[PDB]
Amino acid sequence: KRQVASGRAYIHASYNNTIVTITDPDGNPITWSSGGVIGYKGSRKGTPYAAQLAALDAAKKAMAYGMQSVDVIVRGTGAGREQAIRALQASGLQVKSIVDDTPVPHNGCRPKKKFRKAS
Amino acid sequence: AKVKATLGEFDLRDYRNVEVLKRFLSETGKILPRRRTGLSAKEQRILAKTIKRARILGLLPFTEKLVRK
Amino acid sequence: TPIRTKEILKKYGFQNFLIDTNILNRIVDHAEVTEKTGVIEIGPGIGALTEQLAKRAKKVVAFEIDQRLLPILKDTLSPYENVTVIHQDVLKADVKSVIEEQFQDCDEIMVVANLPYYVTTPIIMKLLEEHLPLKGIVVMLQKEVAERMAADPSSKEYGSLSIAVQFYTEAKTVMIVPKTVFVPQPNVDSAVIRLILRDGPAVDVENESFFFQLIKASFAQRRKTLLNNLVNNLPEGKAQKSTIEQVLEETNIDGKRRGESLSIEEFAALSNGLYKALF
Amino acid sequence: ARRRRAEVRQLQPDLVYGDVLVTAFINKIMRDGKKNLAARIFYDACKIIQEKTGQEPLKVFKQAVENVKPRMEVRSRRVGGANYQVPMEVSPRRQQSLALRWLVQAANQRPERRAAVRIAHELMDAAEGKGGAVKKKEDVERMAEANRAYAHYRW
RNA sequence: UUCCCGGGCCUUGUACAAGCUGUACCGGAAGGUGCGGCUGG
RNA sequence: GUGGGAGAGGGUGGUGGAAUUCCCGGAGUAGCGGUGAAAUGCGCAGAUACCGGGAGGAACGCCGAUGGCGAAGGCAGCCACCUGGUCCACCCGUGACGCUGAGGCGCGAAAGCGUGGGGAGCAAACCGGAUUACCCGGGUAGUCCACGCCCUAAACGAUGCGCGCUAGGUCUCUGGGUCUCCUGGGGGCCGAAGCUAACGCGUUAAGCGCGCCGCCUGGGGAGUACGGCCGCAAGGC
Repeated sequence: KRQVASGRAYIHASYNNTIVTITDPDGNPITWSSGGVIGYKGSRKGTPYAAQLAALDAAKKAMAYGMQSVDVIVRGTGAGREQAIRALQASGLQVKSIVDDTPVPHNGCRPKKKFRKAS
Repeated sequence: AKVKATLGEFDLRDYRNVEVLKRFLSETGKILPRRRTGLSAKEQRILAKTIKRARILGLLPFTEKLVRK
Repeated sequence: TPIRTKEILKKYGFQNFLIDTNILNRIVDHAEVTEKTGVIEIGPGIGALTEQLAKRAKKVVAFEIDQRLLPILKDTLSPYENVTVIHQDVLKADVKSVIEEQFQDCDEIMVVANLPYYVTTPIIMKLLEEHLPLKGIVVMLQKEVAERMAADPSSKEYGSLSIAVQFYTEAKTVMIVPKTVFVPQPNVDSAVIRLILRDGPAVDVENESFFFQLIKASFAQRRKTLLNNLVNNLPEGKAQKSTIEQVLEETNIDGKRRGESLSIEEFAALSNGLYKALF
Repeated sequence: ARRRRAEVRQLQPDLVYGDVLVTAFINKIMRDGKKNLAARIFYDACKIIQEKTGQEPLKVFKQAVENVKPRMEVRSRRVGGANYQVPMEVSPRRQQSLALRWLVQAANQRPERRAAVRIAHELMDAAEGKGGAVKKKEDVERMAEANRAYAHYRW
């Protein structure tokens, strides 16, 4: 439909889930997939295998909208990071750049109790 | 190696000399430790102050993106 | 029995115990049970208390909630005949019916229990809520809590439990249990307290809902001026501030008084005052 | 076994055909130390196979065995108080063991009266690519690859 | 050799005839939690 | 006195970016979140993930250290102003002007209180979900600012302050010189003599001495009782 043929991918990698969002150069998302969309529920969503299937599914959909190559941006440090990158790399899209964009505070808001105690 | 060794003579207090200051920042716009810069503490202190100053002036990046896996 | 405890546990392949003898008699001594008075026990456990209780008890009803401990109740209480076990949770049961049924022939009942403290307070509160015609209650209930149950109107104990019980019954600390008597030392001291019910409420029954609501409101921020407590916690009350200032005058209660320093009589007066004046 | 590697016993090769796989299969049949009975049963089954099928019984048996060799197994593993069926690759040794055991069990579960008949039928069916043995192999494989989520527990 | 049981070794807290603490609460206190501090782990 | 040096020492103004939350606009659809595993919860009134703009509060990543400063408490973005302490060199000036210190006076983390603001995140009490606490989702005080109270601690190096003498070795922060080295002041480890019940201390003494202050006299009852002083109260002495 859009027939952009060249976009980018945002891989939000969490400890509980991985979400892959394909988007135009302009940043407007075109399609998305996650661990839950495949059919996994609970902890299974966090597994690297879930990340692989999420990446493959999102890529297949994006191809259906006619993309050919993306520029992958990865956020977070979950368990599906490398697996998702690898899955998207060989999915058929010609990935050009891989960029780490983990958003970290400059000692801003106070974290939750579980994440405190840090020196 | 060391950043100091990989450099000629320069001033540490020059908060506009971007071409030399950029040498003391990592891939991400972060100040390198003495382990890497190879400076004495006084030197490191002055350098960090200058880096922060140049950051404010917008010449040096606060943060950026590493182009790798 | 310290020597017999190990034998009984091992004989079945098997948690805090009053292993020692003299004090188990003292607690029922304070409980004042005779051939004239029956007993409802909710925490019989192995039946250590039940044996020495039934040695001088009119009627014995015991509540066990776990049937894992059930097989050992009968054979450990073989000689005794007064024992009747209702394998029912007292909270989920209807104690009124059991009062009407088992102790119909018997004269009076005074509840004596020894149960974990995380279960204690809700049970006592329920037994008080439904206005059962029973004489009294005797429980050892984590001394630091018992003091709050008694809690003269100051000294970091007078809270909201104090007002509830003193509105329902009388309370006073009866006995202190020295630590380490239990085989596992509980790192904390316990106290046997007794509650004795009364004929009707201590003070005005004008509005139970609003009375308890005011009690809860005045003790939300304990460290705070009572006026501040009311303007904060009481529903809206921000726009009704002037009303509160008005009513506090004629009740002869000062605004800056730290409600933790009030009596049940004063609380009842304020409950009547605000109601029919606030709205 | 905490120290050693527990070296596998070397079985004496068959006398009729002179191969070790037949010996293993005979052993897998033999119960209560009756080996002569197992040998007679196996040879009767082989005769049946030969009589009702074009090629030699040995090829039929061998390729049936090769046809009933699984590759993915699920093993019970304890992680965080939870039981997970981790997928693993099975070595040729375990492959052969499972193959023979499953073949025997499937043969013994058939409704045919005579043991020789059952053995022959199971071998022929597993040769074709059907029967209890192949079905159990397929179920074992599908129990894996359906829980590949846990494969990262390398185990 | 991850888990079940038992034995031995190295390192570690209680008894042999991870805690603690100031303060503030606690109507699921055999004690818990919030904000700080200490190692006397 | 003159010349110079280092520093999250303190107060008052002012601005820089990252991040969380929320609001608006765009694009897109079925889950998101959370756990040991799940549930409560949020979402078809369009949630999550993405891009752009705006609002507000709080804290300052990398450097950052076994580092530095202060009498202790304690003190980290950056700029400016005002201001305290301290070190070194020259050996210029006064000529014992010194040390300690019962009372007094001032300062004093956190948690609390009063009078007004403020409120993004977190979070006692409380409300729900799983499984006795624990853990999960919400949530008032509080955490922040101004002024005025409170005056406590594992307020600790569990070591009062000053001065002199008694082997060294090594690491480090910061001055001076005649710069391989030498000479000051801080912070750490290992160790002579010595001390200690032992552990251990050991030029930063818990060694050897002198001066002044504080405190101890078996445990529990008990920091309780009464009295007095202070506090709005909790409570403190």
